[PDB]
Amino acid sequence: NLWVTVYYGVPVWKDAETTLFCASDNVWATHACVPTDPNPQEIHLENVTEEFNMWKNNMVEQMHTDIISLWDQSLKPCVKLTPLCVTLQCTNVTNNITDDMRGELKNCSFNMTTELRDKKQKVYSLFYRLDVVQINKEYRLINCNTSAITQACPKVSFEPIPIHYCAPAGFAILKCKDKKFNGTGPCPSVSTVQCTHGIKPVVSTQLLLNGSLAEEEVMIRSENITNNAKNILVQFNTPVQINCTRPNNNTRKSIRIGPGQAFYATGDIIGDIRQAHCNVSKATWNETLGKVVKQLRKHFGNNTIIRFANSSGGDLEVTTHSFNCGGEFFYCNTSGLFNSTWISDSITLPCRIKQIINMWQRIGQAMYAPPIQGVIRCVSNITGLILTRDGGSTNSTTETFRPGGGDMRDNWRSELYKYKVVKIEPLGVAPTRCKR
Amino acid sequence: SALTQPASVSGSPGQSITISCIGTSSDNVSWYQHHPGKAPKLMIYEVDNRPSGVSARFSGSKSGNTASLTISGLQAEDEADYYCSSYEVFGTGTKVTV
Amino acid sequence: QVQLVQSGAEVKKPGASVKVSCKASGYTFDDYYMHWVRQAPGQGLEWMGWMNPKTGGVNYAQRFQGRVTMTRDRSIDTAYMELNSLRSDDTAMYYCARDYGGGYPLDFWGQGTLVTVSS
Amino acid sequence: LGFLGAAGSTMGAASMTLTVQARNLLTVWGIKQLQARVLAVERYLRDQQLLGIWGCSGKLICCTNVPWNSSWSNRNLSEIWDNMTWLQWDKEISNYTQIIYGLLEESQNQQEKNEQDLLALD
Amino acid sequence: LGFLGAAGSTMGAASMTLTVQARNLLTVWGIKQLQARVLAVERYLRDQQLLGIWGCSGKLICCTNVPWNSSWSNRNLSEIWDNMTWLQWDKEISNYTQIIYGLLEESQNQQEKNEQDLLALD
Amino acid sequence: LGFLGAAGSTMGAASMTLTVQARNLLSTVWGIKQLQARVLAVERYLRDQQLLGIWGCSGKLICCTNVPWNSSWSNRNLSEIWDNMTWLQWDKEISNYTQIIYGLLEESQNQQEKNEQDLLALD
Amino acid sequence: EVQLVETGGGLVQPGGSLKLSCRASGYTFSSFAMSWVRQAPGKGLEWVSLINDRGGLTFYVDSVKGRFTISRDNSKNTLSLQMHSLRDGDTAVYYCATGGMSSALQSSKYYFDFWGQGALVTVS
Ligand SMILES: *[C@@H]1O[C@H](CO)[C@@H](O[C@@H]2O[C@H](CO)[C@@H](O[C@@H]3O[C@H](CO)[C@@H](O)[C@H](O)[C@@H]3O)[C@H](O)[C@H]2NC(C)=O)[C@H](O)[C@H]1NC(C)=O
Ligand SMILES: *[C@@H]1O[C@H](CO)[C@@H](O[C@@H]2O[C@H](CO)[C@@H](O)[C@H](O)[C@H]2NC(C)=O)[C@H](O)[C@H]1NC(C)=O
Ligand SMILES: *[C@@H]1O[C@H](CO)[C@@H](O[C@@H]2O[C@H](CO)[C@@H](O)[C@H](O)[C@H]2NC(C)=O)[C@H](O)[C@H]1NC(C)=O
Ligand SMILES: *[C@@H]1O[C@H](CO)[C@@H](O[C@@H]2O[C@H](CO)[C@@H](O)[C@H](O)[C@H]2NC(C)=O)[C@H](O)[C@H]1NC(C)=O
Ligand SMILES: *[C@@H]1O[C@H](CO)[C@@H](O[C@@H]2O[C@H](CO)[C@@H](O)[C@H](O)[C@H]2NC(C)=O)[C@H](O)[C@H]1NC(C)=O
Ligand SMILES: *[C@@H]1O[C@H](CO)[C@@H](O)[C@H](O)[C@H]1NC(C)=O
Ligand SMILES: *[C@@H]1O[C@H](CO)[C@@H](O)[C@H](O)[C@H]1NC(C)=O
Ligand SMILES: *[C@@H]1O[C@H](CO)[C@@H](O)[C@H](O)[C@H]1NC(C)=O
Ligand SMILES: *[C@@H]1O[C@H](CO)[C@@H](O)[C@H](O)[C@H]1NC(C)=O
Ligand SMILES: *[C@@H]1O[C@H](CO)[C@@H](O)[C@H](O)[C@H]1NC(C)=O
Ligand SMILES: *[C@@H]1O[C@H](CO)[C@@H](O)[C@H](O)[C@H]1NC(C)=O
Ligand SMILES: *[C@@H]1O[C@H](CO)[C@@H](O)[C@H](O)[C@H]1NC(C)=O
Ligand SMILES: *[C@@H]1O[C@H](CO)[C@@H](O)[C@H](O)[C@H]1NC(C)=O
Ligand SMILES: *[C@@H]1O[C@H](CO)[C@@H](O)[C@H](O)[C@H]1NC(C)=O
Ligand SMILES: *[C@@H]1O[C@H](CO)[C@@H](O)[C@H](O)[C@H]1NC(C)=O
Ligand SMILES: *[C@@H]1O[C@H](CO)[C@@H](O)[C@H](O)[C@H]1NC(C)=O
Ligand SMILES: *[C@@H]1O[C@H](CO)[C@@H](O)[C@H](O)[C@H]1NC(C)=O
Ligand SMILES: *[C@@H]1O[C@H](CO)[C@@H](O)[C@H](O)[C@H]1NC(C)=O
Ligand SMILES: *[C@@H]1O[C@H](CO)[C@@H](O)[C@H](O)[C@H]1NC(C)=O
Ligand SMILES: *[C@@H]1O[C@H](CO)[C@@H](O)[C@H](O)[C@H]1NC(C)=O
Ligand SMILES: *[C@@H]1O[C@H](CO)[C@@H](O)[C@H](O)[C@H]1NC(C)=O
Ligand SMILES: *[C@@H]1O[C@H](CO)[C@@H](O)[C@H](O)[C@H]1NC(C)=O
Ligand SMILES: *[C@@H]1O[C@H](CO)[C@@H](O)[C@H](O)[C@H]1NC(C)=O
Ligand SMILES: *[C@@H]1O[C@H](CO)[C@@H](O)[C@H](O)[C@H]1NC(C)=O
Repeated sequence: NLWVTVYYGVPVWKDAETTLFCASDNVWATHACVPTDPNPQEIHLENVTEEFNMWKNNMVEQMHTDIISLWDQSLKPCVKLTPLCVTLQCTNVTNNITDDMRGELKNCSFNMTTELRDKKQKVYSLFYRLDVVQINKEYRLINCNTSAITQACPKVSFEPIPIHYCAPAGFAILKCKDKKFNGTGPCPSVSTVQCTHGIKPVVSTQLLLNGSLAEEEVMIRSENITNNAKNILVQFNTPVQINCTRPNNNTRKSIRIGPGQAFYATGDIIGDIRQAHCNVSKATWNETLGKVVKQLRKHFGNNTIIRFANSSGGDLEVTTHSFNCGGEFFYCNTSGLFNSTWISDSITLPCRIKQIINMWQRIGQAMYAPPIQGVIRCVSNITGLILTRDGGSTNSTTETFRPGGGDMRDNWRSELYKYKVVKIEPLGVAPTRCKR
Repeated sequence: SALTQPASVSGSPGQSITISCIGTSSDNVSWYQHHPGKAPKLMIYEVDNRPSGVSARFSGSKSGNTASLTISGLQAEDEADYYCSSYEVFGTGTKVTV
Repeated sequence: QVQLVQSGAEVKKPGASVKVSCKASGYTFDDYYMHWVRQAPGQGLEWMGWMNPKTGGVNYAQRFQGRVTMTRDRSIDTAYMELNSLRSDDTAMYYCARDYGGGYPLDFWGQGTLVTVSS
Repeated sequence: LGFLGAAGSTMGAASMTLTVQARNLLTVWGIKQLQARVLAVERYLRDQQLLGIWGCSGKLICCTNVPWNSSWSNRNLSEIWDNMTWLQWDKEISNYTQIIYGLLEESQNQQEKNEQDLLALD
Repeated sequence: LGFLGAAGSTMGAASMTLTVQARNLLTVWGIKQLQARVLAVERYLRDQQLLGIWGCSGKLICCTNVPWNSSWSNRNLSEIWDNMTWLQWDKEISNYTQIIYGLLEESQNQQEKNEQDLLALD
Repeated sequence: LGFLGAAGSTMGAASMTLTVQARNLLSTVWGIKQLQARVLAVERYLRDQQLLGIWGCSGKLICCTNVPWNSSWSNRNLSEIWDNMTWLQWDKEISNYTQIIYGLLEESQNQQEKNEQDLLALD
Repeated sequence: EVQLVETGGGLVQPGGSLKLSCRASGYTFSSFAMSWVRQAPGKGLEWVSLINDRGGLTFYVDSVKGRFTISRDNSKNTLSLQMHSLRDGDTAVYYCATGGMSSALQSSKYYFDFWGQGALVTVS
């Protein structure tokens, strides 16, 4: 006869939603993160096939919540620019101006407060044409009727720092090591890790910037590739090099506005004012789109024409490629990259810079990016795309893909797609021949 | 795709006629009831699932390459145009005349 | 109770533009996609497009691309549909339908507006 | 191997390495880390109390006096311990798990009373 | 009988329901709830440590080697186990509980030393 | 003497007071600080109790085991270890060998648990 | 097949000490318990010794409980039996057998599957 025997410590787990904690080696990766052991461990699980679903993984929601909370906290011990919503007297900037940035930078004078309440000062600052709406040459900041504005602290860097998400004791992180993994379904090669890899909290739309490349071939990941309402995450096999610049020699002035509070403002552009263009390698980009089309044909057919076109419309954050380069917020016009028909040098993108940014598509909390002095270089790797598919087609042998995004969680799904968090249940029973 | 539906279904109360959505792909088949003079409403969420608050009389099913809506009995109140849908594609409408 | 209230019926001439409003109530506007659909003048329902109000993103049916502009005003939770260069084929009942979470369930379907095109 | 390394191994092989899993059971992130730590402590202590009321405190492989009912699983020992993994077994007996726990508790109660009575037999 | 269901019951009857009452022993609002949970955990651990140092770890009914002193209660076994409740008994001997616990610790210490010597006698 | 009273005593004398040092392990910025300190104390206690548990020493303060002593760790005789040495000097002496001893104790208990299980299999 | 090849020998003083060794092949060594069973020259069988799968557990008859040691080396797939002191009643052919006990995880045996050819131990 067989008897119940109780075992404690069996390698059993079930899917669960728990809170993970930050570890790291600044807005992100602050001193509240614990230090990371320099020796990671990865305990490969032989003979184990686990079901993954990157589209319902709660650590993407946890990542999003942590990023929102860190962003909100970093703006708390900083100067709130409530007195800056005043009537601006603005004229156009014509000193050495080029023919491309025509009517983009505006010289604006205004009556600013000073250290003493009794007195006011007449001061001037340069503003972009996206951060000025026209009341009634009288202008105001775009946020003054929708949001309170906080200035970012000048000593806090906006550079992303890799953050490792680690599970608490009693829980485990399972990493899918397969190379053809499409985001859903069984994974025959699973390993257990203490923490995730170093994930940079890069904020971008349209195109994905720095990150982890696909190991074998370009991967097309969607919850439902035939459903229009879902975003398509394209993970590159090889990076596409992008060099964005802010060629203007800028300078920063400090305007005292109150008892210890200061506003950092643009003073003048030393030299010619030129467009902050960005260059993406042309041959690499075309080769990459050829790979993307070759992979899409496995989902839509090998007799379907694949078309690329630019964004159909929406806010500046989603119709242009937004990113943080050197502390400035760039919105680059990627309608020179999604223009092609696929039948079965470098590319220069104009960009705009915005100083009044309403991050995470919220209403009521605006931030003022203080200007950075000097020219600005960024060299980075395009590692993926967020595409959508145009619906309602009447020509059945062709598909049109346009860039999309704007929901930042779909950026982090490109990094957390390999990881699932499970709860360990070490207690179990089994029949044996032993009797107490 | 190009969903094909039966243009006219006829009967009387208790006949329990069934409407067929020919040409649908698998999963996420939805059904809509359209009363002239009023905006339509969603009868079947997905294949068979129904919204809370709608009578149990309507029940969906699938037959591999065909979907269907079964009415347990053509009550007099329930006359309208019924449209099946997979993603954005709509059928031609079934005139459910009593 | 979630409700979607649309503007009244309008009659326009060929070549004119029409902006149809849809005010949402009873739910958080930003979290659910809006879908605009035609009834067509005595034919079945025809889908024209959707808009994601949280980002403002739009997805237009191929046959209407270049003619329809979708937008919103998030401060009073209202979506807008603008049709340019109207033609006699465009007379129809027009509806705004919320989305069921994500995907293509059109759930709440509003009240509709009759756009008439004639000379 | 290390933590959960035996998950794909057989039950009679994974049961040889029970201490490896057992040793791994123990502001934005201040309160979240504190909640996670309290949760881990609570789950560990609930498991230890549950082992305690069964009379299995301090042991990882604990034999009991509850007979195996063939309705829970009628597979023999060569199919459970040699040709099965723990995750498959957990799926197999999940429905009946609480029933087993109840019987274990009841068994310990009887064996707790009987032992007391023996200690009273002067 | 559920949690505390035997509270008014006879001690000899209430002594069969120990398990039900043992299983139930385990930003500002987050701090309040964490203080309550940590307090519950600390009270449980203090009771378990106190059982441990007496040599009663893992048991609910633990016999000891400390004789009962008539001064604490000169009542025959029937009057306690058949007629009284645990609340009345707890009130009856509360004055002496801090004495009794101390004696228990001492006896276990002696017992441990005894065990140690036997494991060496060889 | 109470808590840590037998600190300068020999380990033989100090071993009779183990209960005294055992009971002293258990009991918004200051709220979070004190909850972190209390949870830290609880976790350290439970790690020690789990470590004793996987050695087969649960519920005991003086636990004999089945692991022989290795002269390499320390070749001192019991007339010096227990009668002429304190626990601090000892703990400093066998600090470099603690992990090896813990591993041997864990493996010994695993073998004993398998042996006990088999001894109950026999009918 | 399963083959159990004893070596040992037999020429021992009445108060002497001997060691038998036994090799096994044809099956997984580390999963069977083993035993020694002796047969006096012309009489019936007697069980002598039992060893578990892992070599940690030994069992003996009372008549040899303080004299015989049974040991197993799983890595080299060998069994050994060390006899000390001995006595006149120990004249017998000794056989290895696989069986006689099993771990709780595996099915029960309490019988001997394969018997080796054995070796004759004679005390002069
Ligand atoms: C993707 O990765 C690239 C390469 O790491 C990032 O470029 C780096 O951007 C940071 C600013 O975000 C640069 O920091 C600056 O460095 C100069 C060095 O003299 C210093 O003067 C400034 O004060 C500041 O520290 C960093 O040097 C630069 N690295 C390289 C190799 O160019 C890029 O920004 C990342 N993507 C995104 C969207 O941020
Ligand atoms: C990006 O590409 C543009 C266009 O080729 C480069 O523009 C050249 O810039 C240099 C000065 O750096 C001028 O002397 C050339 O006349 C420009 N060429 C043109 C307009 O065709 C630009 O330098 C590239 N830059 C990056 C790496 O930021
Ligand atoms: C972006 O800038 C990098 C340097 O920051 C350029 O890198 C050079 O690339 C050429 C080939 O194009 C190599 O021969 C050089 O060795 C590279 N230099 C350095 C310093 O790395 C790169 O060409 C630029 N990319 C684009 C797309 O314009
Ligand atoms: C996408 O590309 C089209 C061209 O294919 C851009 O359309 C032009 O838009 C400007 C205003 O932005 C108009 O003045 C032009 O007349 C338009 N041209 C055509 C041919 O329609 C469109 O702006 C781009 N969309 C983006 C970048 O979101
Ligand atoms: C992004 O770039 C595209 C093409 O580079 C721009 O389209 C041009 O827009 C100008 C502005 O009126 C028109 O005069 C040109 O005819 C357009 N060119 C083409 C090929 O269509 C587009 O406007 C840019 N996006 C934005 C938002 O300004
Ligand atoms: C700046 O230039 C733009 C060019 O379109 C013009 O509309 C605007 O009125 C100018 N502003 C002033 C103050 O001259
Ligand atoms: C500053 O205030 C004075 C009146 O106090 C007003 O005349 C002047 O226009 C203001 N400055 C600017 C730049 O408008
Ligand atoms: C705020 O001002 C902008 C000017 O660009 C206007 O378009 C918008 O409707 C205003 N919104 C509110 C909520 O007042
Ligand atoms: C994704 O991969 C899994 C496993 O191979 C498979 O079940 C699923 O159908 C795949 N999806 C697509 C769209 O190929
Ligand atoms: C960009 O690609 C290079 C390829 O060598 C890689 O070494 C580097 O780390 C990448 N940069 C980022 C920020 O991922
Ligand atoms: C803006 O106006 C001020 C007025 O004094 C002038 O000194 C300054 O040079 C102007 N800035 C630019 C960038 O032309
Ligand atoms: C470059 O892009 C064009 C776009 O039509 C494509 O047809 C062509 O094949 C591409 N060339 C290479 C070498 O990929
Ligand atoms: C877009 O496409 C046309 C062909 O349709 C091409 O000739 C033109 O150069 C492209 N325009 C860009 C990249 O701005
Ligand atoms: C910008 O111009 C200033 C002149 O005031 C010069 O000192 C500085 O080196 C320049 N910086 C760059 C990055 O060209
Ligand atoms: C869409 O994706 C979900 C989840 O990945 C899957 O369960 C479902 O079957 C898919 N449905 C389609 C093709 O309708
Ligand atoms: C996995 O199973 C194979 C047989 O399919 C076996 O040889 C191997 O030892 C197993 N691996 C683990 C880690 O249990
Ligand atoms: C548990 O119950 C469900 C529903 O009664 C049943 O389908 C399933 O097979 C059961 N699980 C087992 C037998 O492991
Ligand atoms: C209450 O006491 C009465 C006798 O007085 C007994 O019959 C009954 O069972 C008791 N109930 C409980 C819950 O002890
Ligand atoms: C019993 O209690 C009394 C009063 O506390 C005490 O004096 C006496 O010594 C105790 N009994 C024994 C046997 O020590
Ligand atoms: C216990 O003492 C009580 C006192 O009233 C007495 O009635 C009862 O018979 C005694 N029980 C015994 C001696 O068992
Ligand atoms: C316990 O002590 C209190 C205070 O000294 C006293 O009032 C009470 O009567 C005592 N109880 C007993 C049972 O001796
Ligand atoms: C300290 O050592 C002395 C002898 O050197 C001893 O008598 C005394 O008891 C010790 N103190 C303690 C607390 O052990
Ligand atoms: C004692 O330790 C030495 C080296 O530290 C080792 O070689 C020896 O085998 C050990 N002996 C034991 C554990 O009996
Ligand atoms: C222990 O060794 C010391 C020398 O290190 C010696 O004085 C003492 O007598 C020894 N004790 C025994 C019992 O051998």
